[PDB]
Parts: sequence; C-alpha cells; structure tokens
Amino acid sequence: PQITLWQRPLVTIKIGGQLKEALLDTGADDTVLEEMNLPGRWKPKMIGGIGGFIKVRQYDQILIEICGHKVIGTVLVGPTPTNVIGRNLLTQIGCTLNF
Amino acid sequence: PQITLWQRPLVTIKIGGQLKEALLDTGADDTVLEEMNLPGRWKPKMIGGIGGFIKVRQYDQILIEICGHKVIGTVLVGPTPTNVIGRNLLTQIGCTLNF
Ligand SMILES: CC(C)(C)OC(=O)N[C@@H](Cc1ccccc1)C(=O)C[C@@H](Cc1ccccc1)C(=O)N[C@@H](CCC(N)=O)C(=O)N[C@@H](Cc1ccccc1)C(N)=O
Ligand SMILES: [Cl-]
Ligand SMILES: [Cl-]
Repeated sequence: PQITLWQRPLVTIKIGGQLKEALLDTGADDTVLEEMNLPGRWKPKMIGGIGGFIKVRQYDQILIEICGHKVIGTVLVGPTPTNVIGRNLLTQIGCTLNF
Repeated sequence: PQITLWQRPLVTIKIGGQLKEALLDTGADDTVLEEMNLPGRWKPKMIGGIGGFIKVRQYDQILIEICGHKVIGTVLVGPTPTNVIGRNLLTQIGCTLNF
C-alpha cells in the first residue's frame, strides 16, 4: 500500500500469536515492542532515542506479520511508549519513502 | 525520489541559511533539530520519545529546504541526539511510505 503521513503510520501486526498495533518508523534502526513474552532465548541490550535510553530484551528470529507480509527478524521488547517497526523489518517488506 | 531503508534515510536540508543533514522520520510527529539560532520568537515545549523527555524551543513559520523542496512550518530546537524531519513537514513535501 501507499501510506500517507497526515496521520501516524500505524499498522496491525501479528507476533507471538497476538495482534498489536505498531508505527512504521523510518527513524528507528530497530523494532521495539512493549512488554510481552516471546518464544525463545534473548540477550539484554540498551537503546536510545530522544529522551535517553532504555533496557530492552533482544530476541532473534522472531516471526512477525506486518500488514500480512510475514518477516523474520530481531524484535526488541521493553518499556517503549509505543510499538515501533524499524528499518530492520521495513527493508524486509520492501518499504520505501517516496516524494 | 524513492528512498530505500537499508541505510538511514538522511537528507540534506537548508534552514536558517545553514546546511544540515536530517533523518526522514515517519515516527516523529514533529521536526526536531539540534541547537541552532533562528530568526524570530518562540515558546518553550517538552517532547518525548524512547528514553524520556527533552525541553525544546518551538519556532513557527520557519522555512526549510528539504532535498530542494521548500516548506514552511514549525521546527523544534533542542538537545536531540539527531536532526529529524517529522510528519509535520513530511506531509508538506508529499512524502509517502510504500510497500
Ligand atoms: C517528535 C519526536 C522526535 C519527539 O518523536 C519520536 O521519538 N519518535 C520515535 C518513535 C516514538 C513515537 C511515539 C512515541 C514514542 C516513540 C522515533 O522515530 C524517533 C527516532 C529518532 C532518532 C534516531 C536516531 C537517533 C536519535 C533519535 C528514534 O528514537 N529512533 C530510535 C528508535 C529506537 C531503536 N533502537 O530503533 C533509534 O534508531 N535508535 C538507535 C540510535 C540511537 C543511538 C544513540 C542515542 C539515540 C539513538 C539505537 N539503536 O539506539
Ligand atoms: Cl532483523
Ligand atoms: Cl508545521
């Protein structure tokens, strides 16, 4: 699809068998989701943005369906104020900016 | 142009007569730039992201040339770790996400 930017570019995702809403975020190198459990092992990590940093848990090889495009990648989980789909996954669904 | 997301979507901007680089950031409602002076008045404001909040100075009706497209809009200035062009301006250059 073509997503305009007059509203937040939110999409529905399915991950770990749950339905969630997430922001398509070209400004995020990574994909960061609020608290949730996920199949498998993880390594701790920190990430930053505008106001500082947070600790997240990093899970590799997670399956996620973003608008029905399945992708497998690293998903980070922790106290982010909002679910964000970052460039690690945006590249995998072929997402581009266009103007 | 069409901008892929394998690299950060950095673009050159011209603002306040200065040349800067900034990230086209669909995850940002607003445009936030590191410290710089700007013609005119402003009002203080706070903004958040991952990590927390920062104080910024909000300037209205600023002209900005983003990849050669002129737009006029609010620009926030303050301690962000990176220059970001948010949706407030992305709409004005007609920027869309496409997949
Ligand atoms: C208007 C405003 C600027 C205030 O909005 C936002 O914060 N939007 C959020 C997403 C968000 C939306 C809504 C609510 C909360 C968050 C993001 O698009 C912002 C972007 C802007 C940014 C990019 C690079 C460096 C600094 C900042 C952001 O925080 N991206 C992050 C998302 C976290 C992640 N790992 O993907 C990002 O790429 N972080 C990187 C880069 C980084 C290094 C050091 C310090 C800061 C950042 C990281 N791996 O930690
Ligand atoms: Cl990945
Ligand atoms: Cl504006």
